[PDB]
Amino acid sequence: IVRPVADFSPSLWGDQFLSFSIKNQVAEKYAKEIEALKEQTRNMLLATGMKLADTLNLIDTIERLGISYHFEKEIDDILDQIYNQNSNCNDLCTSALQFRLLRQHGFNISPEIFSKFQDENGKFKESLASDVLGLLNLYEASHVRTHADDILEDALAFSTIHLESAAPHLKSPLREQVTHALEQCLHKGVPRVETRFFISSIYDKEQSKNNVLLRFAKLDFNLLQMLHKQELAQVSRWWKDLDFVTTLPYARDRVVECYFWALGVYFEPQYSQARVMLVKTISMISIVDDTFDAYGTVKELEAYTDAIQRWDINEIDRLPDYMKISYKAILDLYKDYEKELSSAGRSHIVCHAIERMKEVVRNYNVESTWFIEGYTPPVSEYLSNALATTTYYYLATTSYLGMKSATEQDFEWLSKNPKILEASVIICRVIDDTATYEVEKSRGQIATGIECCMRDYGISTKEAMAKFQNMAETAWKDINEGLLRPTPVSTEFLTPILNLARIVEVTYIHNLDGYTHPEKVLKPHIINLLVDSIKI
Repeated sequence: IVRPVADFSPSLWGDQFLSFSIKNQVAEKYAKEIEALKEQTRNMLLATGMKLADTLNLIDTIERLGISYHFEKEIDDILDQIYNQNSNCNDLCTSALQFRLLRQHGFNISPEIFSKFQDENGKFKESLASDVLGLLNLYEASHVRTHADDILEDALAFSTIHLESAAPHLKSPLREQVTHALEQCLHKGVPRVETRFFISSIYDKEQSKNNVLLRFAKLDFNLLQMLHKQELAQVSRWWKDLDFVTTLPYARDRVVECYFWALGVYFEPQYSQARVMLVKTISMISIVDDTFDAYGTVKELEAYTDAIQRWDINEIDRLPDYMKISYKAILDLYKDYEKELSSAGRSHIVCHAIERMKEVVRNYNVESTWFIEGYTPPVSEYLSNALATTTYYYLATTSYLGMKSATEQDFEWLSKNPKILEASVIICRVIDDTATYEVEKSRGQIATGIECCMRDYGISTKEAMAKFQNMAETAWKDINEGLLRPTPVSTEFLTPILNLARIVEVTYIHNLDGYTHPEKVLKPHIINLLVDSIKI
């Protein structure tokens, strides 16, 4: 057997994350000051007689500064009151911000709030075109629309064209905030990434910044970063001890990138265990993925797929030696998950992730079969297989494993492929397919999504691309509507799904697979989130 040649770039990180010793005196110092600042901030939010605009700005700032996770109850109580009083007497800036915060928190505020800013055709009054703050808030709000928000059909284009026009002559940091928003809207961005940017490049440079809030945001970011670096050191040591980098040299060595994904799914300290479980899973399926794509023969992959279905160490002897390595490691990892959840009496939910893994592997095999047969399925059949091969059902399921309050009922809801999860998977699928179409077209993969699309509908590459683009836009509307109250599960279990979609967007920004080629893509984020602390 002459396997394909190894074409993956090595880890760009070496061992710089392998060992990290937290400075306990610095951490304790930070935690102590944060305690005082957290109470001050709490009192800011509980203050009486605040104007609506000031209240919404306070909440937005605290959210963008990445410290809202300290104030879930307070922010929710305030937004609930605003939602209930339903005042409709403000400017575009405040109205657009009111609309976004409420929607993002699941309050289904009517889009009729925007009517006063439009004419009889539903077109935004082009006389708003010189209101940059209104436009910036309208722009950000345009990305939380649902299928019921056709009143906002023109909002993204209207705000984009006029913000683009105004941007070069804006003062700082507003110019930088606007230019950044045009590249990356807030609602679809990875929360820690947007927080790091907002703290350092924007709020730190605002003339009217609240100093207590800024100080709080920097200390809190840096203190959490310590925990993240601890988790990453731990996972790095775990990965190094597995030594796949030498014994499975064909596969991407990307544990840092895997960690970044887990950090994107949730950054809060209470999700420490959940992150570490998640990154190990992402790492392991990455090995599996590489095995199907760039190494294993038809026969071997058949064996591996069957072994995974049977999920039994007895099957290892049916596998080639190199496949024994990952198979044993996979089974061990899940026994470790079970053991790890034991004291909490939550070992019984691990099986949900296992079953999702089996689905990913089944469908990897189907993808391989289609490839060798030269099969080009219709889009519906293509998606019935290709959605799971994003691994996104599996990752969402995995993200719940270490979440202490995730119950069997939460997993059961997820098992039925709810709309919000389905949308996140579709977004992952269509963006990946869009990005990789030309690469894999030359690779000879006749069963790409775009190809299936062109042949199914009798359309051009450009039309197929656009149709895939529409599927992602539909899916983002489904995600937004899937966040609306009443939620089918606690919001806590929706945000990881939302965050998986956000990671896709960020990872394939500028149309390149960021995880396989982190250099341009993930590397800056990794440096910003896990290497450099925010300078105080």
